[PDB]
Amino acid sequence: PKMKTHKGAKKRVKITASGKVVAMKTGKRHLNWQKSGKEIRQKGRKFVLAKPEAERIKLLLPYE
Amino acid sequence: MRVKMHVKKGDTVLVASGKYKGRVGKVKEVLPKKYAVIVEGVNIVKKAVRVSPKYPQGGFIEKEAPLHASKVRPICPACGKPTRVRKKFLENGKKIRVCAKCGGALD
Amino acid sequence: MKLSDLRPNPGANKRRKRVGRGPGSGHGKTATRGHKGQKSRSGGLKDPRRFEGGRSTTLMRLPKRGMQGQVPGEIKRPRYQGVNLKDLARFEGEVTPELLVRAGLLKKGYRLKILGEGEAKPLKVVAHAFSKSALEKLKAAGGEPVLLE
Amino acid sequence: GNELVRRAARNLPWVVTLAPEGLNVYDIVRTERLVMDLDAWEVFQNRIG
RNA sequence: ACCCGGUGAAAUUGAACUGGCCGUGAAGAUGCGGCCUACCCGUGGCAGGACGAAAAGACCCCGUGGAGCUUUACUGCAGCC
RNA sequence: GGAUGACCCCAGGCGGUAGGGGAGCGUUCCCGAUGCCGAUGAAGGCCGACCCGCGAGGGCGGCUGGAGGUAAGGGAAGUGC
RNA sequence: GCUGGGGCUAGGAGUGAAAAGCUAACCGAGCCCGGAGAUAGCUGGUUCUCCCCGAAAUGACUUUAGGGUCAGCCUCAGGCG
RNA sequence: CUGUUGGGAAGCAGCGCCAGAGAGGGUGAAAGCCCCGUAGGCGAAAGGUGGGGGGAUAGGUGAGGGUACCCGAGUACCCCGUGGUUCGUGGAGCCAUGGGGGAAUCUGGGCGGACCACCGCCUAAGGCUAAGUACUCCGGGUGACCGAUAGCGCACCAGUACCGUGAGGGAAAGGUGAAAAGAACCCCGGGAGGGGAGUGAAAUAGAGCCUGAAACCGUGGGCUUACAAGCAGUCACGGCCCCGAGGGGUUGUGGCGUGCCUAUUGAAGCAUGAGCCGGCGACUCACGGUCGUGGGCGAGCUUAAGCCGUUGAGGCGGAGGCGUAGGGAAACCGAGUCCGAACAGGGCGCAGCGGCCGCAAAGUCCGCGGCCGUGGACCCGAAACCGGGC
RNA sequence: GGGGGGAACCUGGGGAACUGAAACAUCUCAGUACCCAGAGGAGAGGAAAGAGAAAUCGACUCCCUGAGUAGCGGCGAGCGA
Ligand SMILES: [Mg+2]
Ligand SMILES: [Mg+2]
Ligand SMILES: [Mg+2]
Ligand SMILES: [Mg+2]
Ligand SMILES: [Mg+2]
Ligand SMILES: [Mg+2]
Ligand SMILES: [Mg+2]
Ligand SMILES: [Mg+2]
Ligand SMILES: [Mg+2]
Ligand SMILES: [Mg+2]
Ligand SMILES: [Mg+2]
Ligand SMILES: [Mg+2]
Ligand SMILES: [Mg+2]
Ligand SMILES: [Mg+2]
Ligand SMILES: [Mg+2]
Ligand SMILES: [Mg+2]
Ligand SMILES: [Mg+2]
Ligand SMILES: [Mg+2]
Ligand SMILES: [Mg+2]
Ligand SMILES: [Mg+2]
Ligand SMILES: [Mg+2]
Ligand SMILES: [Mg+2]
Ligand SMILES: [Mg+2]
Ligand SMILES: [Mg+2]
Ligand SMILES: [Mg+2]
Ligand SMILES: [Mg+2]
Ligand SMILES: [Mg+2]
Ligand SMILES: [Mg+2]
Ligand SMILES: [Mg+2]
Ligand SMILES: [Mg+2]
Ligand SMILES: [Mg+2]
Ligand SMILES: [Mg+2]
Ligand SMILES: [Mg+2]
Ligand SMILES: [Mg+2]
Ligand SMILES: [Mg+2]
Ligand SMILES: [Mg+2]
Ligand SMILES: [Mg+2]
Ligand SMILES: [Mg+2]
Ligand SMILES: [Mg+2]
Ligand SMILES: [Mg+2]
Ligand SMILES: [Mg+2]
Ligand SMILES: [Mg+2]
Ligand SMILES: [Mg+2]
Ligand SMILES: [Mg+2]
Ligand SMILES: [Mg+2]
Ligand SMILES: [Mg+2]
Ligand SMILES: [Mg+2]
Ligand SMILES: [Mg+2]
Ligand SMILES: [Mg+2]
Ligand SMILES: [Mg+2]
Ligand SMILES: [Mg+2]
Ligand SMILES: [Mg+2]
Ligand SMILES: [Mg+2]
Ligand SMILES: [Mg+2]
Ligand SMILES: [Mg+2]
Ligand SMILES: [Mg+2]
Ligand SMILES: [Mg+2]
Ligand SMILES: [Mg+2]
Ligand SMILES: [Mg+2]
Ligand SMILES: [Mg+2]
Ligand SMILES: [Mg+2]
Ligand SMILES: [Mg+2]
Ligand SMILES: [Mg+2]
Ligand SMILES: [Mg+2]
Ligand SMILES: [Mg+2]
Ligand SMILES: [Mg+2]
Ligand SMILES: [Mg+2]
Ligand SMILES: [Mg+2]
Ligand SMILES: [Mg+2]
Ligand SMILES: [Mg+2]
Ligand SMILES: [Mg+2]
Ligand SMILES: [Mg+2]
Ligand SMILES: [Mg+2]
Ligand SMILES: [Mg+2]
Ligand SMILES: [Mg+2]
Ligand SMILES: [Mg+2]
Ligand SMILES: [Mg+2]
Ligand SMILES: [Mg+2]
Ligand SMILES: [Mg+2]
Ligand SMILES: [Mg+2]
Ligand SMILES: [Mg+2]
Ligand SMILES: [Mg+2]
Ligand SMILES: [Mg+2]
Ligand SMILES: [Mg+2]
Ligand SMILES: [Mg+2]
Ligand SMILES: [Mg+2]
Ligand SMILES: [Mg+2]
Ligand SMILES: [Mg+2]
Ligand SMILES: [Mg+2]
Ligand SMILES: [Mg+2]
Ligand SMILES: [Mg+2]
Ligand SMILES: [Mg+2]
Ligand SMILES: [Mg+2]
Ligand SMILES: [Mg+2]
Ligand SMILES: [Mg+2]
Ligand SMILES: [Mg+2]
Ligand SMILES: [Mg+2]
Ligand SMILES: [Mg+2]
Ligand SMILES: [Mg+2]
Ligand SMILES: [Mg+2]
Ligand SMILES: [Mg+2]
Ligand SMILES: [Mg+2]
Ligand SMILES: [Mg+2]
Ligand SMILES: [Mg+2]
Ligand SMILES: [Mg+2]
Ligand SMILES: [Mg+2]
Ligand SMILES: [Mg+2]
Ligand SMILES: [Mg+2]
Ligand SMILES: [Mg+2]
Ligand SMILES: [Mg+2]
Ligand SMILES: [Mg+2]
Ligand SMILES: [Mg+2]
Ligand SMILES: [Mg+2]
Ligand SMILES: [Mg+2]
Ligand SMILES: [Mg+2]
Ligand SMILES: [Mg+2]
Ligand SMILES: [Mg+2]
Ligand SMILES: [Mg+2]
Ligand SMILES: [Mg+2]
Ligand SMILES: [Mg+2]
Ligand SMILES: [Mg+2]
Ligand SMILES: [Mg+2]
Ligand SMILES: [Mg+2]
Ligand SMILES: [Mg+2]
Ligand SMILES: [Mg+2]
Ligand SMILES: [Mg+2]
Ligand SMILES: [Mg+2]
Ligand SMILES: [Mg+2]
Ligand SMILES: [Mg+2]
Ligand SMILES: [Mg+2]
Ligand SMILES: [Mg+2]
Ligand SMILES: [Mg+2]
Ligand SMILES: [Mg+2]
Ligand SMILES: [Mg+2]
Ligand SMILES: [Mg+2]
Ligand SMILES: [Mg+2]
Ligand SMILES: [Mg+2]
Ligand SMILES: [Mg+2]
Ligand SMILES: [Mg+2]
Ligand SMILES: [Mg+2]
Ligand SMILES: [Mg+2]
Ligand SMILES: [Mg+2]
Ligand SMILES: [Mg+2]
Ligand SMILES: [Mg+2]
Ligand SMILES: [Mg+2]
Ligand SMILES: [Mg+2]
Ligand SMILES: [Mg+2]
Ligand SMILES: [Mg+2]
Ligand SMILES: [Mg+2]
Ligand SMILES: [Mg+2]
Ligand SMILES: [Mg+2]
Ligand SMILES: [Mg+2]
Ligand SMILES: [Mg+2]
Ligand SMILES: [Mg+2]
Ligand SMILES: [Mg+2]
Ligand SMILES: [Mg+2]
Ligand SMILES: [Mg+2]
Ligand SMILES: [Mg+2]
Ligand SMILES: [Mg+2]
Ligand SMILES: [Mg+2]
Ligand SMILES: [Mg+2]
Ligand SMILES: [Mg+2]
Ligand SMILES: [Mg+2]
Ligand SMILES: [Mg+2]
Ligand SMILES: [Mg+2]
Ligand SMILES: [Mg+2]
Ligand SMILES: [Mg+2]
Ligand SMILES: [Mg+2]
Ligand SMILES: [Mg+2]
Ligand SMILES: [Mg+2]
Ligand SMILES: [Mg+2]
Ligand SMILES: [Mg+2]
Ligand SMILES: [Mg+2]
Ligand SMILES: [Mg+2]
Ligand SMILES: [Mg+2]
Ligand SMILES: [Mg+2]
Ligand SMILES: [Mg+2]
Ligand SMILES: [Mg+2]
Ligand SMILES: [Mg+2]
Ligand SMILES: [Mg+2]
Ligand SMILES: [Mg+2]
Ligand SMILES: [Mg+2]
Ligand SMILES: [Mg+2]
Ligand SMILES: [Mg+2]
Ligand SMILES: [Mg+2]
Ligand SMILES: [Mg+2]
Ligand SMILES: [Mg+2]
Ligand SMILES: [Mg+2]
Ligand SMILES: [Mg+2]
Ligand SMILES: [Mg+2]
Ligand SMILES: [Mg+2]
Ligand SMILES: [Mg+2]
Ligand SMILES: [Mg+2]
Ligand SMILES: [Mg+2]
Ligand SMILES: [Mg+2]
Ligand SMILES: [Mg+2]
Ligand SMILES: [Mg+2]
Ligand SMILES: [Mg+2]
Ligand SMILES: [Mg+2]
Ligand SMILES: [Mg+2]
Ligand SMILES: [Mg+2]
Ligand SMILES: [Mg+2]
Ligand SMILES: [Mg+2]
Ligand SMILES: [Mg+2]
Ligand SMILES: [Mg+2]
Ligand SMILES: [Mg+2]
Ligand SMILES: [Mg+2]
Ligand SMILES: [Mg+2]
Ligand SMILES: [Mg+2]
Ligand SMILES: [Mg+2]
Ligand SMILES: [Mg+2]
Ligand SMILES: [Mg+2]
Ligand SMILES: [Mg+2]
Ligand SMILES: [Mg+2]
Ligand SMILES: [Mg+2]
Ligand SMILES: [Mg+2]
Ligand SMILES: [Mg+2]
Ligand SMILES: [Mg+2]
Ligand SMILES: [Mg+2]
Ligand SMILES: [Mg+2]
Ligand SMILES: [Mg+2]
Ligand SMILES: [Mg+2]
Ligand SMILES: [Mg+2]
Ligand SMILES: [Mg+2]
Ligand SMILES: [Mg+2]
Ligand SMILES: [Mg+2]
Ligand SMILES: [Mg+2]
Ligand SMILES: [Mg+2]
Ligand SMILES: [Mg+2]
Ligand SMILES: [Mg+2]
Ligand SMILES: [Mg+2]
Ligand SMILES: [Mg+2]
Ligand SMILES: [Mg+2]
Ligand SMILES: [Mg+2]
Ligand SMILES: [Mg+2]
Ligand SMILES: [Mg+2]
Ligand SMILES: [Mg+2]
Ligand SMILES: [Mg+2]
Ligand SMILES: [Mg+2]
Ligand SMILES: [Mg+2]
Ligand SMILES: [Mg+2]
Ligand SMILES: [Mg+2]
Ligand SMILES: [Mg+2]
Ligand SMILES: [Mg+2]
Ligand SMILES: [Mg+2]
Ligand SMILES: [Mg+2]
Ligand SMILES: [Mg+2]
Ligand SMILES: [Mg+2]
Ligand SMILES: [Mg+2]
Ligand SMILES: [Mg+2]
Ligand SMILES: [Mg+2]
Ligand SMILES: [Mg+2]
Ligand SMILES: [Mg+2]
Ligand SMILES: [Mg+2]
Ligand SMILES: [Mg+2]
Ligand SMILES: [Mg+2]
Ligand SMILES: [Mg+2]
Ligand SMILES: [Mg+2]
Ligand SMILES: [Mg+2]
Ligand SMILES: [Mg+2]
Ligand SMILES: [Mg+2]
Ligand SMILES: [Mg+2]
Ligand SMILES: [Mg+2]
Ligand SMILES: [Mg+2]
Ligand SMILES: [Mg+2]
Ligand SMILES: [Mg+2]
Ligand SMILES: [Mg+2]
Ligand SMILES: [Mg+2]
Ligand SMILES: [Mg+2]
Ligand SMILES: [Mg+2]
Ligand SMILES: [Mg+2]
Ligand SMILES: [Mg+2]
Ligand SMILES: [Mg+2]
Ligand SMILES: [Mg+2]
Ligand SMILES: [Mg+2]
Ligand SMILES: [Mg+2]
Ligand SMILES: [Mg+2]
Ligand SMILES: [Mg+2]
Ligand SMILES: [Mg+2]
Ligand SMILES: [Mg+2]
Ligand SMILES: [Mg+2]
Ligand SMILES: [Mg+2]
Ligand SMILES: [Mg+2]
Ligand SMILES: [Mg+2]
Ligand SMILES: [Mg+2]
Ligand SMILES: [Mg+2]
Ligand SMILES: [Mg+2]
Ligand SMILES: [Mg+2]
Ligand SMILES: [Mg+2]
Ligand SMILES: [Mg+2]
Ligand SMILES: [Mg+2]
Ligand SMILES: [Mg+2]
Ligand SMILES: [Mg+2]
Ligand SMILES: [Mg+2]
Ligand SMILES: [Mg+2]
Ligand SMILES: [Mg+2]
Ligand SMILES: [Mg+2]
Ligand SMILES: [Mg+2]
Ligand SMILES: [Mg+2]
Ligand SMILES: [Mg+2]
Ligand SMILES: [Mg+2]
Ligand SMILES: [Mg+2]
Ligand SMILES: [Mg+2]
Ligand SMILES: [Mg+2]
Ligand SMILES: [Mg+2]
Ligand SMILES: [Mg+2]
Ligand SMILES: [Mg+2]
Ligand SMILES: [Mg+2]
Ligand SMILES: [Mg+2]
Ligand SMILES: [Mg+2]
Ligand SMILES: [Mg+2]
Ligand SMILES: [Mg+2]
Ligand SMILES: [Mg+2]
Ligand SMILES: [Mg+2]
Ligand SMILES: [Mg+2]
Ligand SMILES: [Mg+2]
Ligand SMILES: [Mg+2]
Ligand SMILES: [Mg+2]
Ligand SMILES: [Mg+2]
Ligand SMILES: [Zn+2]
């Protein structure tokens, strides 16, 4: 039967126009009090997943 | 419901095929369970018999062997020719076998 | 042309790869699976798109973000699809949402919004919405924007 | 489309019979010649348009 | 038990034209090397070898295998309050 | 070179397990086939020191057999121990 | 005490002067049929031919360590030159 | 119809003929015209059906106006405990209800995802209702379905024999020939069996019957072997035998030489598996995905279920799906957008080849192929777990 | 009038586990297997105290689509209007 969309990926990740995979940076959920403004600021951005990991995630998203 | 038999005891038939092709003879017997007929004088085979009553000499007898009914064709008693069989409903309503060549009855 | 002359082009019908049918073929015995281990087995291997040998996976270590929704689900609100000016040049007189739907440009069940990529024609366009740039261009090539609902 | 014509030819071993609505390429390529009514010629033109 | 007449199994069996020593070899060789020894084929016997047969080691370990059992392991359910 | 495999010339590469790739053989079935081979002998069997093919195989001839088989080109698989 | 005949108690249940004994010739949970093609990261096995290339047994992480994910190393297609 | 070869004609040859019938099966081999059939037609006194045509019956039917009588009760409703739904306690409504409390009859009551307002929807606690849907013991039709280890477990006297106390398990086993013409009689022999005779186109078609492979056993012949050391072969030469400047069979001597498979760092290995032969025996299919590829169309491409047609004919159907725009958690904006106070910076995005004609191409559809996901998913194998019985 | 039978199909009353989550308990397998009651040539359902946002639709059943969408989910595996 037809593939099911992995909802964990769908809630974590976006496929961009040219087919990149973008996620929020990790490491600011907590324990933030002694991290610099630069570290809080820079983790506040999205980033482009390394290519092998990106292709694995894209296969979990067949109907985007 | 029945084995269709285009030939009867004991009308006259041509053996149209086989070793005895061309022979004309009387249908001695009809075997529906075998779709065969026996034709007088045709298909004579030598059967061996043990000494006994009926054959105190032993030896052999002659027997007419059966013929597959499709090798046989009635000779129409009107025109005397071998023919396929047609059906015809009489005035009373009964159906009889008639001759495809002329139209005569074959009984 | 005869029945016996009908044939596919070269490469149109390739023959299948058949494994485990002898030493000559390059695929005999192990059938290209290698030696032992999971994955050589009938049924082998967890989903390679996700599973990573027991450690936390690349996916699940990334954080969640955004509204995920909640029961009773998606909130009904008006939706917009955008059609650019350049895709209006095939049209004469007056473009409509229904006409744009017929052409294959606009999807059913989507309110119409005109966008500014391309150039404006002297057309009377009837749309639910217009970008600023799509208005100026249209209201400058002699076009007649018709906002509506 | 004339069924009397189709009934008359269909038992010849060298003839395949069709109504124009059944015109298909396999039966065309099967046969060495193509004989058509003008009424079937008309149907053919309507379908390939 | 042996011999003659009668009847006539079995596990096992890659194929075999299947010797000894001293070596070599996956580390204990009829099968490799070098030497020695040895005409062909059986019958009664003996059990040193064929890492002889039998049984996919019970010991041992391994498997995010199983089952019985225990308790102040976890979490439930009966029961009782 | 001739001119898009028309064949020739000269040159170089061509050990191989896991494994990647390419080209072929053969088996069953379908179109081809209302055809064609066939009792002046189908398939299958048994031989062969012959012919073609690198090979898987394909021919041909003799014997057996006694009623089936099936081309060029394609299609599909319960397809090779 | 032994014994015939007629009966009753059974599967997490019986029965046991207690051996986890016995419950139809293997009982730490009977048998049959079914769920069922349970599951087996284990062991075995995997069938025509020819041609070109051709590994790895490392690193990181892993209730992971004889299993995996990514990288490294092989191969094919298109591109670069 | 005839001639012909033949045991046999339907083959081959000559000359015809039918066809709304040249599907198919039989007949001594291969038949449109011999047979059974086929196309096209025809048919029920009796029983069953009758959803269709007709006829009966039951049944059915107004307006204002006033009245506020009635409109389904341990019910609604609330609370406790649960089930159902996509909803696993969640902001948890709705539908259902085991416990407790417990109404009103339209100015009544339920619902629109806690709740309240507003605005709308609907009438709970009585019942019935064809058709479109499912299934295949049964019947028929048809297969790029099987063809006796296959196909149902059973082509056959099979749920049998046999196994088990029982539930239950559960086989093997098809073919003489065109026709029995199934071999009178004689001979050896108790019989079995055979030799003759006879039949037959054929009798190693003789019933222990078509074909009749292989392992395995035997008889006869050629070459060879009793001083010889062996994975059994191979290379060379010589001798003998056979077919006719060659070839085949055989092997005396000499040279060389560690079975196959599996598993391993490493096996002839004294590590696994195999007595030997024959037959069965393992990478597939559906749907999705992802690349590549062969074609169709191209800012467009494409239908699904069904409907009509056909009876191995194809067409209709545009619902829908993919693509045409992205960015943002979102409101939203848009060739941009988001973060930001920003005209900052950054992230993610945005732009054919030849003379209007032509080729190509986004994309999309179908075919094919590689691999992935879901399914038992390459095949075989547990110890076990659960249910219902015995 | 009932009783009992009927290959599958159907409705109602009960209702597992292996397995998957590479352990496991919520979750999954699955209201599946199975037991039971009943029905019939079908069965169920069915004429709104409905849908849900259209100032709309208009019994129920069944197919396609909507859609692996909305959502649900040790927000895991998965489940899925
Ligand atoms: Mg599913
Ligand atoms: Mg999640
Ligand atoms: Mg996001
Ligand atoms: Mg954290
Ligand atoms: Mg935070
Ligand atoms: Mg802290
Ligand atoms: Mg610091
Ligand atoms: Mg700082
Ligand atoms: Mg700080
Ligand atoms: Mg920093
Ligand atoms: Mg900030
Ligand atoms: Mg790679
Ligand atoms: Mg995908
Ligand atoms: Mg994808
Ligand atoms: Mg979609
Ligand atoms: Mg008659
Ligand atoms: Mg005559
Ligand atoms: Mg006679
Ligand atoms: Mg007639
Ligand atoms: Mg009468
Ligand atoms: Mg009469
Ligand atoms: Mg008379
Ligand atoms: Mg194919
Ligand atoms: Mg394949
Ligand atoms: Mg290939
Ligand atoms: Mg091979
Ligand atoms: Mg081989
Ligand atoms: Mg290889
Ligand atoms: Mg292989
Ligand atoms: Mg092998
Ligand atoms: Mg393997
Ligand atoms: Mg491989
Ligand atoms: Mg492969
Ligand atoms: Mg593998
Ligand atoms: Mg592989
Ligand atoms: Mg392997
Ligand atoms: Mg290995
Ligand atoms: Mg390996
Ligand atoms: Mg292996
Ligand atoms: Mg491995
Ligand atoms: Mg392994
Ligand atoms: Mg491997
Ligand atoms: Mg695999
Ligand atoms: Mg791998
Ligand atoms: Mg799986
Ligand atoms: Mg597995
Ligand atoms: Mg861990
Ligand atoms: Mg959403
Ligand atoms: Mg015809
Ligand atoms: Mg015809
Ligand atoms: Mg033809
Ligand atoms: Mg035809
Ligand atoms: Mg026809
Ligand atoms: Mg016709
Ligand atoms: Mg037709
Ligand atoms: Mg032609
Ligand atoms: Mg003596
Ligand atoms: Mg003796
Ligand atoms: Mg004796
Ligand atoms: Mg005896
Ligand atoms: Mg024995
Ligand atoms: Mg040997
Ligand atoms: Mg030997
Ligand atoms: Mg010796
Ligand atoms: Mg010896
Ligand atoms: Mg010796
Ligand atoms: Mg040593
Ligand atoms: Mg030694
Ligand atoms: Mg020795
Ligand atoms: Mg040796
Ligand atoms: Mg050596
Ligand atoms: Mg030696
Ligand atoms: Mg030695
Ligand atoms: Mg030596
Ligand atoms: Mg010595
Ligand atoms: Mg003796
Ligand atoms: Mg002895
Ligand atoms: Mg002895
Ligand atoms: Mg001994
Ligand atoms: Mg001893
Ligand atoms: Mg010993
Ligand atoms: Mg040993
Ligand atoms: Mg020993
Ligand atoms: Mg041993
Ligand atoms: Mg042993
Ligand atoms: Mg023992
Ligand atoms: Mg075992
Ligand atoms: Mg062991
Ligand atoms: Mg053991
Ligand atoms: Mg122990
Ligand atoms: Mg140990
Ligand atoms: Mg253990
Ligand atoms: Mg563990
Ligand atoms: Mg482990
Ligand atoms: Mg364990
Ligand atoms: Mg346990
Ligand atoms: Mg050369
Ligand atoms: Mg070179
Ligand atoms: Mg060369
Ligand atoms: Mg090579
Ligand atoms: Mg390959
Ligand atoms: Mg077929
Ligand atoms: Mg044909
Ligand atoms: Mg001929
Ligand atoms: Mg002839
Ligand atoms: Mg055949
Ligand atoms: Mg042959
Ligand atoms: Mg070669
Ligand atoms: Mg040959
Ligand atoms: Mg000859
Ligand atoms: Mg032959
Ligand atoms: Mg025949
Ligand atoms: Mg063929
Ligand atoms: Mg061909
Ligand atoms: Mg197979
Ligand atoms: Mg093949
Ligand atoms: Mg083979
Ligand atoms: Mg007693
Ligand atoms: Mg007593
Ligand atoms: Mg007693
Ligand atoms: Mg008793
Ligand atoms: Mg008792
Ligand atoms: Mg009891
Ligand atoms: Mg028990
Ligand atoms: Mg039990
Ligand atoms: Mg006692
Ligand atoms: Mg028992
Ligand atoms: Mg027993
Ligand atoms: Mg016992
Ligand atoms: Mg015991
Ligand atoms: Mg147990
Ligand atoms: Mg148990
Ligand atoms: Mg047990
Ligand atoms: Mg017992
Ligand atoms: Mg038993
Ligand atoms: Mg059962
Ligand atoms: Mg069952
Ligand atoms: Mg299961
Ligand atoms: Mg199994
Ligand atoms: Mg397990
Ligand atoms: Mg395992
Ligand atoms: Mg095994
Ligand atoms: Mg193997
Ligand atoms: Mg290559
Ligand atoms: Mg190389
Ligand atoms: Mg290592
Ligand atoms: Mg490495
Ligand atoms: Mg390593
Ligand atoms: Mg470990
Ligand atoms: Mg260790
Ligand atoms: Mg460990
Ligand atoms: Mg390994
Ligand atoms: Mg392992
Ligand atoms: Mg890898
Ligand atoms: Mg490299
Ligand atoms: Mg690569
Ligand atoms: Mg290249
Ligand atoms: Mg280069
Ligand atoms: Mg004659
Ligand atoms: Mg004739
Ligand atoms: Mg003729
Ligand atoms: Mg016909
Ligand atoms: Mg037919
Ligand atoms: Mg016929
Ligand atoms: Mg013919
Ligand atoms: Mg015929
Ligand atoms: Mg034929
Ligand atoms: Mg015929
Ligand atoms: Mg015919
Ligand atoms: Mg008719
Ligand atoms: Mg009729
Ligand atoms: Mg009728
Ligand atoms: Mg009526
Ligand atoms: Mg009415
Ligand atoms: Mg009224
Ligand atoms: Mg009224
Ligand atoms: Mg009142
Ligand atoms: Mg009411
Ligand atoms: Mg009431
Ligand atoms: Mg109450
Ligand atoms: Mg309420
Ligand atoms: Mg409570
Ligand atoms: Mg409640
Ligand atoms: Mg639910
Ligand atoms: Mg709930
Ligand atoms: Mg719930
Ligand atoms: Mg709720
Ligand atoms: Mg309620
Ligand atoms: Mg209540
Ligand atoms: Mg009201
Ligand atoms: Mg009220
Ligand atoms: Mg309510
Ligand atoms: Mg409410
Ligand atoms: Mg509502
Ligand atoms: Mg609301
Ligand atoms: Mg409502
Ligand atoms: Mg109502
Ligand atoms: Mg009803
Ligand atoms: Mg119905
Ligand atoms: Mg049937
Ligand atoms: Mg039938
Ligand atoms: Mg077949
Ligand atoms: Mg058989
Ligand atoms: Mg059978
Ligand atoms: Mg046979
Ligand atoms: Mg078979
Ligand atoms: Mg049967
Ligand atoms: Mg049956
Ligand atoms: Mg059987
Ligand atoms: Mg029997
Ligand atoms: Mg018994
Ligand atoms: Mg027993
Ligand atoms: Mg018995
Ligand atoms: Mg049993
Ligand atoms: Mg049988
Ligand atoms: Mg036989
Ligand atoms: Mg016969
Ligand atoms: Mg004959
Ligand atoms: Mg006598
Ligand atoms: Mg006598
Ligand atoms: Mg005598
Ligand atoms: Mg005598
Ligand atoms: Mg006597
Ligand atoms: Mg006798
Ligand atoms: Mg004799
Ligand atoms: Mg005799
Ligand atoms: Mg004779
Ligand atoms: Mg004889
Ligand atoms: Mg013979
Ligand atoms: Mg014979
Ligand atoms: Mg025969
Ligand atoms: Mg025979
Ligand atoms: Mg024999
Ligand atoms: Mg023989
Ligand atoms: Mg033999
Ligand atoms: Mg002999
Ligand atoms: Mg001899
Ligand atoms: Mg001799
Ligand atoms: Mg000497
Ligand atoms: Mg000598
Ligand atoms: Mg010697
Ligand atoms: Mg010698
Ligand atoms: Mg050799
Ligand atoms: Mg030698
Ligand atoms: Mg020499
Ligand atoms: Mg010679
Ligand atoms: Mg020689
Ligand atoms: Mg000599
Ligand atoms: Mg030597
Ligand atoms: Mg050796
Ligand atoms: Mg080998
Ligand atoms: Mg091993
Ligand atoms: Mg080892
Ligand atoms: Mg290795
Ligand atoms: Mg040994
Ligand atoms: Mg050995
Ligand atoms: Mg051992
Ligand atoms: Mg060995
Ligand atoms: Mg081992
Ligand atoms: Mg092995
Ligand atoms: Mg054995
Ligand atoms: Mg044996
Ligand atoms: Mg042997
Ligand atoms: Mg074998
Ligand atoms: Mg595959
Ligand atoms: Mg399959
Ligand atoms: Mg296929
Ligand atoms: Mg596919
Ligand atoms: Mg696909
Ligand atoms: Mg694909
Ligand atoms: Mg494609
Ligand atoms: Mg197209
Ligand atoms: Mg194009
Ligand atoms: Mg968005
Ligand atoms: Mg802002
Ligand atoms: Mg800026
Ligand atoms: Mg920017
Ligand atoms: Mg940029
Ligand atoms: Mg394309
Ligand atoms: Mg893949
Ligand atoms: Mg499955
Ligand atoms: Mg399975
Ligand atoms: Mg399996
Ligand atoms: Mg697979
Ligand atoms: Mg369990
Ligand atoms: Mg358990
Ligand atoms: Mg247990
Ligand atoms: Mg029980
Ligand atoms: Mg009982
Ligand atoms: Mg009863
Ligand atoms: Mg009943
Ligand atoms: Mg049910
Ligand atoms: Mg139920
Ligand atoms: Mg139920
Ligand atoms: Mg229970
Ligand atoms: Mg469980
Ligand atoms: Mg479990
Ligand atoms: Mg599963
Ligand atoms: Mg698990
Ligand atoms: Mg697991
Ligand atoms: Mg476990
Ligand atoms: Mg579990
Ligand atoms: Mg659960
Ligand atoms: Mg399941
Ligand atoms: Mg469930
Ligand atoms: Mg069931
Ligand atoms: Mg019906
Ligand atoms: Mg009904
Ligand atoms: Mg009502
Ligand atoms: Mg509705
Ligand atoms: Mg209305
Ligand atoms: Mg209404
Ligand atoms: Mg209506
Ligand atoms: Mg959609
Ligand atoms: Mg859920
Ligand atoms: Mg789930
Ligand atoms: Mg759920
Ligand atoms: Mg569920
Ligand atoms: Mg629902
Ligand atoms: Zn006459």
